[PDB]
Amino acid sequence: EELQDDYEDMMEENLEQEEYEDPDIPESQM
Amino acid sequence: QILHPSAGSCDLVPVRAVKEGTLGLTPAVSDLFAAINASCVVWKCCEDGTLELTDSNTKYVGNNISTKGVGSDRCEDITQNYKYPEGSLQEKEVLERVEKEKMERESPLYLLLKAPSSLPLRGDAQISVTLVNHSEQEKAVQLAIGVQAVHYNGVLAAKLWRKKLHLTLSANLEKIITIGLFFSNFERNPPENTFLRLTAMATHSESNLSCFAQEDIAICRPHLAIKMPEKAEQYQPLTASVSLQNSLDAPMEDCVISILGRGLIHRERSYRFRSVWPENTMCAKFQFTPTHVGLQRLTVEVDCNMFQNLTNYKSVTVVAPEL
Amino acid sequence: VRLPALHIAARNDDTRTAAVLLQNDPNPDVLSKTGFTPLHIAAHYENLNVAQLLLNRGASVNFTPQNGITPLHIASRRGNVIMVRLLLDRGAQIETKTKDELTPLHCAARNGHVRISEILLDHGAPIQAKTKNGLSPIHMAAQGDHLDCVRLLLQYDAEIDDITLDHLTPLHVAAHCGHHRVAKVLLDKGAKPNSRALNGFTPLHIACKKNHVRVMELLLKTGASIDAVTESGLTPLHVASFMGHLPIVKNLLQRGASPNVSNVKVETPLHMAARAGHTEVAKYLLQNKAKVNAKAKDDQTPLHCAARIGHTNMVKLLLENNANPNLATTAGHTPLHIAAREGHVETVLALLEKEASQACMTKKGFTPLHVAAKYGKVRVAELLLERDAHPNAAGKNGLTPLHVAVHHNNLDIVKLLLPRGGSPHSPAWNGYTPLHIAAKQNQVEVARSLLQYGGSANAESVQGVTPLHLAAQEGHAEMVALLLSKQANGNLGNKSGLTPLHLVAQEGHVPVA
Repeated sequence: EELQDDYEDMMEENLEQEEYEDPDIPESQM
Repeated sequence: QILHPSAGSCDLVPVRAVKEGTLGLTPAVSDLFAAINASCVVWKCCEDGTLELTDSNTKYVGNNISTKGVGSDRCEDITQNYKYPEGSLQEKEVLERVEKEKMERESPLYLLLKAPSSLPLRGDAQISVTLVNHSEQEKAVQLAIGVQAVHYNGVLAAKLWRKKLHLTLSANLEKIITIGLFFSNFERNPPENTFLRLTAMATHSESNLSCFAQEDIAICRPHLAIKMPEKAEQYQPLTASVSLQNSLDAPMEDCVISILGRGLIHRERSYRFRSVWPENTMCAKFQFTPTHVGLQRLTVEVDCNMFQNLTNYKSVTVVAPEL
Repeated sequence: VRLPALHIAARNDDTRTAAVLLQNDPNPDVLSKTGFTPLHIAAHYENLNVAQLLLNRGASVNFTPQNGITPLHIASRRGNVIMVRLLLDRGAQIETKTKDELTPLHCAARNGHVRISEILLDHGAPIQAKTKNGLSPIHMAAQGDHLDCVRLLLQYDAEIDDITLDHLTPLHVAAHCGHHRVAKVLLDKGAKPNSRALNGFTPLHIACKKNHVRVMELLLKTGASIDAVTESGLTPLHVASFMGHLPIVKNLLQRGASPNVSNVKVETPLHMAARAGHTEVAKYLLQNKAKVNAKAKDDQTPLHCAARIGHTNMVKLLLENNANPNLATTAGHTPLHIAAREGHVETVLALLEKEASQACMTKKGFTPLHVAAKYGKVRVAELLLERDAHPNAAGKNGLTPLHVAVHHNNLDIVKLLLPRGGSPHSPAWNGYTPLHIAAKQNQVEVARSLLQYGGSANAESVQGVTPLHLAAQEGHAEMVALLLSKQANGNLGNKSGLTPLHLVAQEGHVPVA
């Protein structure tokens, strides 16, 4: 607690690299 | 969190709990959820006294949940923080879960009403009623149109206009009826700060069911245009011109204009300007010296015999003098 | 596995620790395992003081990791207005793209930061910049239900009908996500209501697909075509009836959408509501105009489509209104034939209660009992034989249900047909009995059942061939011994005089000889 953010995995999760990407353009082919 | 007083005691409800329908987290989640998710059922009160159910258009609740934007005078919509999109899978899941919790704890005619979003003050607008006959026989339809003044909290203020039409719809034929909604037709002037409830009701023969639609119409007042430089120097005189166009059917009399704003004007200064005849324009100029550095706002209020407390604002950034 | 000390100081806005570290190690652009400088962390948490310290000690304001996420990108994504300002004054580039070609304006508009978007636009950010999928910032604003961001971008002359690589306009995205407020703003600002996607989908089609009724009403109010078709001929009622969205179907039919429309596959909205199983959508379709006996490709009715999936209550609903079970396809398959193929006992029972004729035969000559015997449906065959089914029905070829049960090796059907009347002495066109087929295919257990119910091992084909001839020719020693114990004549010859030993000689099976 209060020190988890000092680690590389937690900081990578915090920075949220997936929100700087184009996720997809879904079409849902019927 | 949402402050929700209960007639008493107050409750702090997270917005996410309302969005997800987490009834049970705090005692007021149920009421806030019902505030933006309830369904409307319209009953017709016949003169015989019997209460008939009506085929009514869907009245959506919890619309355009708005708050002031950050770093601007713009309007930010935060409805997505309170509600899933209508008809989506997530909204369906939330609704079915709420229904399950509450349950465990405990036609040939179509009407389409087209109305403008606002009616100009002492002004004119057109409304359209589309009736579609789906029966194989022609229908003798009584179409009733009503206009009522309603307060902000849904209390009925005054009955303004009623209109009865008698139409014959051919079989499998759509009919568009255009009706003019005129202020001069109103039996009385709407009370101040009220809204217009426009209702349509179609009844044919002895089907014992009436098509119904309703629309809330706002009363639109003349625009108060404020002209002022975007930036202003502190301790230097600044001129703001204010214009109003009289778009009513009567002269504007007993005209008072007030200007205020924290950081530009000490308290408020009220002035009288001349009477404005219809289709003419007011153009008043005010000089004041901004004395506080920062992002300030000038508020202008115009009073007359036709309308009162007509308020507009404009923001000016007051900068420090050059060194 | 811990961050570098400068990253930790940047996260906590600790300027004293950062000053000590930079006095010791003069590099402010120290890299973590992910490749992010401490300026990235400061921009993420909007730690202004440590950011100014790092920039005064020479931190790269335009640092680009392998993924291309500059500190300006992070500040715009997080909503850090003050950090965006500070980075811009120190020389942050406005057009830099990430690995997926996202500008800082893309990150601001995707998260709906109006102030940041206006600041970036006032500094010259490209409003028409595109990602790898062709998404402009207005697409990202419309996807996130960011009404004010859409309004601001439209005010800055963003293209209201810009298309992605999938030919999606912002109206298409608003219809897909169900954001009727964004759709209202776009349509009141002049967006085209009938824009076509790659598959010819209008925004109305997408609204009717996803049960977004408010977007549907908003589109129809602003002149969207209610009868628009896709490349496949799909009307919005075809999409709504297939997906089962009853409010959409009811609203479309109330407004006057034609319910008897067809697509390439000459399918109608009732066909797609039968093939998907939505009984309430189909019920509402039939209250309005709908041809319950309408025909598609291969002469298929909605009863055919409902019987294939086995949805029983739709079959009862369709049958109760006007559907005729005796209608057949081009291949001759009535709904009883389709239901017997898939073993739908409840559908078969419901069809039979509504006067489905078992005497109907396909082009091949198959009754519904034949189809059950071919596909091993013993529950369907039991139900058919219970209510007026002839066990020895045959077509031009003379094949009985016992013939097709033996040919497909369905012991349970054979053991069910024999006590009820399936005759072992039924000849085909070539004179073959059901025991002829079993003896050739080495179905010993079927042959024992056939022999127990009076099968004759000396029954002859049109050329004098007995089941012993076929068993010996195919080299089935156990079958031959079984037949020889049931009065089979081993010396009997065919029309050419060939004995079973002759046929053994032709193929060469020592154990049979």
